[PDB]
Formats: sequence, structure tokens, C-alpha cells
Amino acid sequence: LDSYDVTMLLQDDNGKQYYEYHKGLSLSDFEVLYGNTVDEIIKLRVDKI
Amino acid sequence: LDSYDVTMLLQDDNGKQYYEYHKGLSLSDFEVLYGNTVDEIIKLRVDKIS
Amino acid sequence: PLDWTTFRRVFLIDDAWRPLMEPELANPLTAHLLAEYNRRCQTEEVLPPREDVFSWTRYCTPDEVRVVIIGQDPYHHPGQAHGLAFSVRANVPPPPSLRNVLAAVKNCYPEARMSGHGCLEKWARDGVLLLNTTLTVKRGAAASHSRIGWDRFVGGVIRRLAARRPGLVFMLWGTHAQNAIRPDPRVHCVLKFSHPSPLSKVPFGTCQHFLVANRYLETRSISPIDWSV
Repeated sequence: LDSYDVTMLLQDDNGKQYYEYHKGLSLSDFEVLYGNTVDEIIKLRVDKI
Repeated sequence: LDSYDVTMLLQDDNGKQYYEYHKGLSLSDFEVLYGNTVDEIIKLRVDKIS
Repeated sequence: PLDWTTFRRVFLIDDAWRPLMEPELANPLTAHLLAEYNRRCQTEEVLPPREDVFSWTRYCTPDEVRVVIIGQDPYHHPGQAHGLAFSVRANVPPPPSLRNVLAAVKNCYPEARMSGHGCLEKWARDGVLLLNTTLTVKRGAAASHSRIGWDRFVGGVIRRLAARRPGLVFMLWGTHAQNAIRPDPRVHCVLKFSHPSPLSKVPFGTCQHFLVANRYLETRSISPIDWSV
């Protein structure tokens, strides 16, 4: 099983940016994570660990 | 209305790693590109450009 | 200048598609599109091969088309694309979006015999037109040939196909297909869903277009599509 470090830079409805960090996710985990994200995507970084 | 650049570092069945650069895509286009990807993802970068 | 006889021979186009495609040769954009395609072919690795670019004209005639499934551009790795949207060559394991399309077929029809393969020629011969708006791509770069004129040319073919007679079924998956192709919903059966990509907001396995399209065909006294593949 490949595991990944997933980083997102998101922007809320007020225009405020923030980072969210996720360690050890599989690609399926990333897909559910991406699918459930509601705020605007500024950056996405997915790296095999 | 947002536009994005997509960079991938992939690995083929022979273990050889290579870069792919996808420029000025909509977020929906990135989602289609991901669903067409078959080789192993080593790195993925998605950045809003406009 | 651009002659139909030369154009269909160079691209192996079925002449049954002539009334729908030949008027595009009078659009000055077509000459620029062909010269840009000829130039890219000499400087980069272009997919699918030339004989496959218009394979979508070879499985059925315009009068046999029942369903239009819209795609974007071809798969960008050698051996994948063969001129139809979503479909892959027989020896190729289905990529993620195509696996989701096949799971939705199987959920719609639990008794369908699925091969596990991703070659969709069987659907194409049955009047399922699997049409990308962009017909070529540079190897390793998604949407690289998306701004050379293919969508305008293909856009013209779809408009004339839709104008021939009412009653087509359109399956428009994702934002891009829904924004680009807007048929009149009182003339054609227009079906919309999120994209089969695993990254979509809703799982594609829940899509019932295959059943809805078949119930529509029955009301028009047309036999249903066998979605097994």
C-alpha cells in the first residue's frame, strides 16, 4: 500500500486562506478527502512517503 | 472561472520515473486528467494560477 | 480548396458521414486546424494515430446514432486511445473513470455480462456515439491540442447531427460537457450527471442514465441498448 502526505491550501467564503495537513493517507483516502472538500482549492500537494 | 497548473511525477511498470506538465486547466479538467491516470503517482502538485 | 474525397481518404472517414462533415471544409478555421495538426505531427508524438482520429465515424452511420456520450480529449499515453471517448484498446486495463462507468452499467443491470475489458466498440456499433470534443493530444500533456480548432469542427458535426431529427439521447458527464454541449431538452432527451472521475462530488456508480435512456427509447418505439461490454 502506498501512503501519502497530503497538503491543501484552501480559501473560505470570507476570502481567508488556511492550510490543512494529512499524513499517511492512501490514494482512496485522498479521493474521499478531495470529494468532501467544500472550500476553494488554492494548492494541492500529494507526495508518496 | 479559476485556472490551474498540474505537475505529476509518475512511475511506470519498469520502475522508470517521469514528469508530466499540464498547463492552464480548469479544476474540472484536473479531475478528468486524474481519472485517466494509470501509472503510480509519486508526486502531484495542483496550483491556482487565476 | 479543401476537397472531401482527399479529406476522407487521408483520415479513413466513412462517406456515410459526408452530409454532416463536408460543410466544415468551407469554414476557413478548418485549413488552420489541419495545418496545425500536420505541423504538431512532425514536431511531437501525436495521439491517437492518424487512422484512428476519426474511428468514431466507422462503427455506425448518422441515421443509426441513438445516444451521444461527450468526452474531452484522448488518453495521452501510447496504446490507450483509439478514436472513441472513454474507450481503451482491448489489452488495456480500464483507467479509473472508465471503471466507474462500467460499475454504473453493472449497478443499472445486475444481470449484464461484463467482460472486465474497456473496449467500447460494441456500444459504438449499436448507435452509442462516444465523441471527444478534442480529437488529438500531445503524448504526456492533457488538453495540449484543445485550442487548435477541433472543438469548433466537432461542435459543427454535433449541431448538424442534432438538427437531422428530434429524439437523440445526450449523456453529459461533468461541467465541461454540460457547458459546451447544450441541446434543446424539449427536442432531445438530455441527461446530466457529475463526471465518472473518482474525484467527483457524487460516486458515478449511482448514475442511472443507462436505464433512463432505455426507457426513453421504448417510448419512441426504438429497441433498447444492450449495455453489456
